[PDB]
Amino acid sequence: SPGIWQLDCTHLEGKVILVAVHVASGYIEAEVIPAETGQETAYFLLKLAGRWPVKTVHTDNGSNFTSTTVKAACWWAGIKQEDGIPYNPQSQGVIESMNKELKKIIGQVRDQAEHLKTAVQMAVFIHNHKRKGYSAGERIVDIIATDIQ
Amino acid sequence: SPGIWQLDCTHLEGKVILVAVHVASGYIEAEVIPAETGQETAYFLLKLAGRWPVKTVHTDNGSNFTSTTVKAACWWAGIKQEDGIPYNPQSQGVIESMNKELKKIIGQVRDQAEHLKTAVQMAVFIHNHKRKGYSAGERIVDIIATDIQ
Ligand SMILES: CN(Cc1ccccc1C(=O)NCc1ccco1)Cc1ccc2c(c1C(=O)O)OC[C@H](CCC(=O)O)O2
Ligand SMILES: CN(Cc1ccccc1C(=O)NCc1ccco1)Cc1ccc2c(c1C(=O)O)OC[C@H](CCC(=O)O)O2
Ligand SMILES: [Cl-]
Ligand SMILES: [Cl-]
Repeated sequence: SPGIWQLDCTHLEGKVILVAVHVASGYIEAEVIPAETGQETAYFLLKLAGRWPVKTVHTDNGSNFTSTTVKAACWWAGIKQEDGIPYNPQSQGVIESMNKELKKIIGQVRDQAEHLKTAVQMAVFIHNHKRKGYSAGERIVDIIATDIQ
Repeated sequence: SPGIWQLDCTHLEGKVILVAVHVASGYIEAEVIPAETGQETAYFLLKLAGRWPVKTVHTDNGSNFTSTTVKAACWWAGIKQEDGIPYNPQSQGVIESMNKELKKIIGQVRDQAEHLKTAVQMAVFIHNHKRKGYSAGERIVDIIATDIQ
C-alpha cells in the first residue's frame, strides 16, 4: 500500500481536474487540463512517478486503461497499470466525497486567483496540510519512510 | 534543514527549466517554462509547497526575490522567502554540477520524447531515483519523516 495510487477526473468551469490520490494517506496531486486525453494522463503520471515511489496506479476509466500512451508512460516509469474497478464498493464513495471536498475548497479560494489552475493548487495545498491528528502530507511521508525502513 | 529549498533556473533549446532543489537531500522538482517571470515562479512555488513542507526558499536571483507575485505566493503558502547569496561558496559549484548532470540526463532521454517538457520529467525521475546507498527521493522522505517524529 505505500506505492498504490488512484486516478480521478472531475470537471469544473468547463475544464478537467485530473487528480492522483495516494490511497493509504489520502494525499493528493492535481492539475487542470482542457480535456482528459491519454497523452495528458501519461504526462501527469510521469510527473507523479518522478516525485513519489509509484508502484501501482488504478486508472480512472477504461479509456486511460486502454491508452497505449498511458501504457507507455507506466512502462517507462515502472508503474503497474491496473483497472479502477471498485471491488470494494466503499471506493466509489470515498472518491465522490473527495471530489466534493476539493470543489468546496476551490470555491473557498476561487476569488484569490484569476485562473482555475491556481485555485486548484491552493486547494491541493489546503487538502494536504489539513490536520484531520496528522495531515495527509504527514501520513504519506511516514508511510513511505516506514517502507524504506 | 528538512524545510529548506533552493531555486535554480537553467536554459535549454531556447526554453527555461525552473528547478527547486531540496538542499539536504538533493531531491529535485522541475518544469519547462517559455521564460522565467515572477508569475511562473510564484505558480511553481505554490505547486511545490502543496506537495512538500516548504519552510524556506532561497530564490534564484534578485528579480524573483523582488517580485511581488513571488512574495504573494510565499505569503500564501507560508514560505520564508530568502535570497540565494552563496555565503557558502560551495553552493555555486553544487548548483552548476546539478545543472550539468540534469542536462546530461536530458540528452540521454531526449529522443524518447517529442517535447522538452517530457524529457525534463524523465530526467527528474532518473535523478530522484538514482542510488548514490540511498536515492535523493529516499533521503527527502527519511529527513522529513524524522522531522515529523
Ligand atoms: C507521445 N510521445 C510519444 C513519443 C514520441 C517521440 C519519441 C518517443 C515517444 C514515446 O512514446 N516515449 C515513451 C513514453 C511515452 C510516455 C512516456 O514515455 C511521448 C509523450 C507523452 C506524453 C506527453 C508528451 C510526449 C512527447 O512526445 O513529448 O509531450 C508532452 C505532453 C504534455 C501533455 C499534453 O500536452 O497532452 O505529454
Ligand atoms: C497573479 N495572480 C494575482 C491575483 C489575481 C486575482 C486574485 C488574486 C490574486 C493574488 O494575488 N492571489 C494570491 C496569490 C499570489 C500568488 C499566489 O497566491 C495570482 C496568480 C499567480 C500566479 C499564477 C496565476 C495567478 C492567478 O491569478 O491565477 O495564474 C496561473 C499562473 C501560471 C503561470 C504563468 O502562466 O505564469 O501563475
Ligand atoms: Cl504537505
Ligand atoms: Cl522517487
